[PDB]
Amino acid sequence: YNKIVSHLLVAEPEKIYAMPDPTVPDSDIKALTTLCDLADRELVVIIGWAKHIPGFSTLSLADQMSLLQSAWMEILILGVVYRSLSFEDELVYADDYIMDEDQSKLAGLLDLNNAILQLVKKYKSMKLEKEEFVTLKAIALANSDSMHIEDVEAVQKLQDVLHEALQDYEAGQHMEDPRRAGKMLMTLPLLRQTSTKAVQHFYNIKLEGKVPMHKLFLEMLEA
Ligand SMILES: Cc1cc(O)ccc1Cl
Repeated sequence: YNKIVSHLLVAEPEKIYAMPDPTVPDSDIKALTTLCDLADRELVVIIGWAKHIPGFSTLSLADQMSLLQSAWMEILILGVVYRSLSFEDELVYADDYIMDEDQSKLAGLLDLNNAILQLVKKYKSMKLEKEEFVTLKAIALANSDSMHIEDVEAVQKLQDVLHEALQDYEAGQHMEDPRRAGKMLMTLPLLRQTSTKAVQHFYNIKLEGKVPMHKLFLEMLEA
């Protein structure tokens, strides 16, 4: 099938561990510290991953950063969602960090995680495949809607190239539903929405200043 989709598949980064501190008492501050630490490390691999998206590296450093700063959370969320598809009411932030309802409650993330679970539910019924997952991630980056893009035409070209990949993929792989590509595209609004909630919530966590956050995570969160 489509070359871009398969290129994205081989470019998929390895899983990373959350490694929550075994010596620290379980609390909302510990959970949040673990997640922001995990996100910070993921953001690093996400930046290296983006270089593999056709045309992305040709954009100016400025535009590349603009796209990443607008889409970073959507990309992080898609990952959690995909790793959770074969689970029930649980979010696999990492193999060693699976959050259920109670954990979400004590971490003060019940509403955010419930929203991510809404994403998981919809993708489950659509039987989201890994090929579609990786393409959606790339598309989410390209269709980020940054308010500071220098070369609008180039970004639209990137969006177009990736949209075509998904289209070509669905036309060849899912003959039974000539509208599957569109359905995949129609799941983006909920991703954008959930991402916005997460960024807002974690911004308030940054302000309350009771949770340490690393350089890269803070840079994205302060974009
Ligand atoms: C939403 C999210 C996703 C992820 O993969 C790591 C951390 C956080 Cl806070």
